[PDB]
Amino acid sequence: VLSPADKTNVKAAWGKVGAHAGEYGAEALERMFLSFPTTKTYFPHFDLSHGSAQVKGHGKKVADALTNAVAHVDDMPNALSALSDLHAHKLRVDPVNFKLLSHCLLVTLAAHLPAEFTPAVHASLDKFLASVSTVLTSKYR
Amino acid sequence: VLSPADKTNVKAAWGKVGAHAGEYGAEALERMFLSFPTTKTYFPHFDLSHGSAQVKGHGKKVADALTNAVAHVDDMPNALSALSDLHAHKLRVDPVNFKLLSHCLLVTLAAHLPAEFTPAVHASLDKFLASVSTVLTSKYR
Amino acid sequence: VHLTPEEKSAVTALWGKVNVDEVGGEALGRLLVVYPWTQRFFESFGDLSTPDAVMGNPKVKAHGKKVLGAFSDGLAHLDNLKGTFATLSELHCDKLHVDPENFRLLGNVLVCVLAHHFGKEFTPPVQAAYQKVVAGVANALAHKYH
Amino acid sequence: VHLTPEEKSAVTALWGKVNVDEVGGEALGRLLVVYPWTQRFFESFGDLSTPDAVMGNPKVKAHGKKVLGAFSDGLAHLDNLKGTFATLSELHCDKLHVDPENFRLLGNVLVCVLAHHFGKEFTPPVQAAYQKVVAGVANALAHKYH
Ligand code: HEM
Ligand code: HEM
Ligand code: HEM
Ligand code: HEM
Repeated sequence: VLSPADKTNVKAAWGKVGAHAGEYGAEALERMFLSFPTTKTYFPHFDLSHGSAQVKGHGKKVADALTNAVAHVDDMPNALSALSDLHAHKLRVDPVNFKLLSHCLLVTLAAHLPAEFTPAVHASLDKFLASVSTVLTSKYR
Repeated sequence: VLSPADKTNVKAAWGKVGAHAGEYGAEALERMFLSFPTTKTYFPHFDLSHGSAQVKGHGKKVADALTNAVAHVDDMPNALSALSDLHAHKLRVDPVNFKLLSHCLLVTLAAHLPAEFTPAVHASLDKFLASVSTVLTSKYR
Repeated sequence: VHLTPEEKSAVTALWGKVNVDEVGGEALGRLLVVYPWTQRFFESFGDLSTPDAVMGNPKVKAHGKKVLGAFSDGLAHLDNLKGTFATLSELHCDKLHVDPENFRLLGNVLVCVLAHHFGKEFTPPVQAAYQKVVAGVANALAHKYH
Repeated sequence: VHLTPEEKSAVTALWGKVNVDEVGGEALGRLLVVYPWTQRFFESFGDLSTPDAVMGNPKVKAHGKKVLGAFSDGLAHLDNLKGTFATLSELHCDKLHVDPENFRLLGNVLVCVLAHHFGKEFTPPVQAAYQKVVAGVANALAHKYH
């Protein structure tokens, strides 16, 4: 459960991400594919080489969805409804992988927000990514 | 999210458990300590030898809590409120261990309910134990 | 892996009583029912829409038998699961694109099936031995991923 | 574990720039803040009630330094982490009763700290190398549990 303070922390941090959201999304993906190669089993149809348009494009989609979630943090289940349907009935990514991407997103943020990524913000962001992950896996069964 | 069918399946199965609930609780614990020895790190103050009164006693408490959860399956957060406080602020068991106990409970049920443990009931029970686990870890942060 | 001789003989003894075809079909079917996202690899298989459809699906049964047969053969080489499963590991990564988390899920469902099948004979020590084996097999199958 | 020489030199190079005392205090403090149930082992340590209290707590800093120092020494024996950490593994199991999942949590927090510290120098390939190392260390520390 996100406390008001958590929501303030997430809005502040993501605010500073602003326009780089797509670039950070792609970086997080690349970090995930290199650190946790098992995640590549879900992207056999992509060119996963560095700088690939497919990864950049996907990174931007992931980032926009997170932007949408931050904007509607009080109403995430509704805001992400179409995305939970998509992952539950179509993509069917095993839930363990959400953790892996969440960690890589956190690392990406840490590497780009030296001043913003305080212990308290780190905690709030991890909580937020866990909530997004929970919503996206809500309808799996 | 437990569907009405899931709730019917859980009430039916747990109904058949009835009076053996405590005995099954102890068996599940013993299965957990043997199969996943890392879980014993939370019980250094117990005699974990087979048949120990401490384990039997604890098994009965676990089982009664699950009985309480089945009775209030529409209102679990409230029903288990004291238990979530206890695990979050006192016991502080790492969330991964809930999975391990859930699996051993499932195995125990399978071994004792040959006729009841159909594929559909298995699915409902796994879902139910995951929901209980989610409630018990709700207030960790 | 590393089993004590009493664990090894426990695993061996119980397995001599297993109908591999039947247990295979059951374990794969229950995997697809309890964790429906695993159905992702099998849409070539027909009707998987209800529990009864999955459990009665002949392709599911056939594949279950193929999987458990390979598993069986690995019980004969508990000292070197990685060598035994290296080719299959490669295949599941490079050609089939199966997330190795699926191997862990199947291992746990298999333990539930053995428990259901054997009842009180599937004691806590026997379960412990089988947990080591299924973790070992999952490991071995994931070893050549990249 | 198994690092390619380019992974090994990546790990080594970055680590030569780490202030072990400072990074240690930070990693342990953030572990206690982001995953507060880990505070369970440290109530002898004083005030852990707010993020600022945790990060400024001298016992947390001292312990963080002790932990990362042992970690440091393990970087010198990447070829045999299990042998290097066998005694500590035993100690954490038999005497300290630390669930080895804590080692994994700390490994991930340490990676976040390195990223925060080094910024763009902590590239995806370097992170990948460090992930293998922290998983290896967690493994090594969990190896003698029973
Ligand atoms: C923070 C959690 C995540 C978010 C917000 C997210 C969001 C999205 C979005 C917005 C799409 C595009 C949907 C569309 O085309 O309309 C998508 C597609 C997809 N996602 Fe997720 N995702 C997440 C986690 C994951 C993880 C962990 C995996 C696998 C490791 C994954 C695998 C995929 C795949 C395979 C696609 C399809 C890509 C394609 O064919 O172009 N997702 N995701
Ligand atoms: C289905 C999930 C579980 C349920 C329903 C449950 C329920 C309970 C209950 C009813 C108590 C007794 C509280 C009291 O004294 O008032 C308890 C205590 C405790 N639980 Fe949990 N528990 C669960 C999972 C776990 C897991 C996974 C672990 C660790 C592997 C764990 C470790 C403990 C410990 C250490 C105690 C204290 C025992 C003592 O000192 O006597 N619990 N639990
Ligand atoms: C006990 C673990 C497993 C073993 C021993 C195993 C073994 C095998 C074997 C022997 C084959 C046939 C290979 C060939 O044709 O040359 C196979 C194929 C396959 N397996 Fe695995 N498997 C295991 C687990 C899984 C899991 C859990 C899944 C996914 C849920 C999976 C998905 C597949 C698929 C999709 C094929 C291809 C079937 C086909 O072509 O129609 N396997 N496996
Ligand atoms: C990188 C992983 C880790 C390493 C290398 C490590 C290493 C050490 C060392 C060198 C000591 C001192 C042993 C002695 O006095 O003889 C120690 C003690 C201890 N560690 Fe670990 N540790 C690690 C992770 C953890 C984690 C994650 C926790 C729990 C959150 C933990 C909890 C403890 C505790 C409670 C003590 C006892 C401190 C005392 O007596 O006051 N350690 N560890």
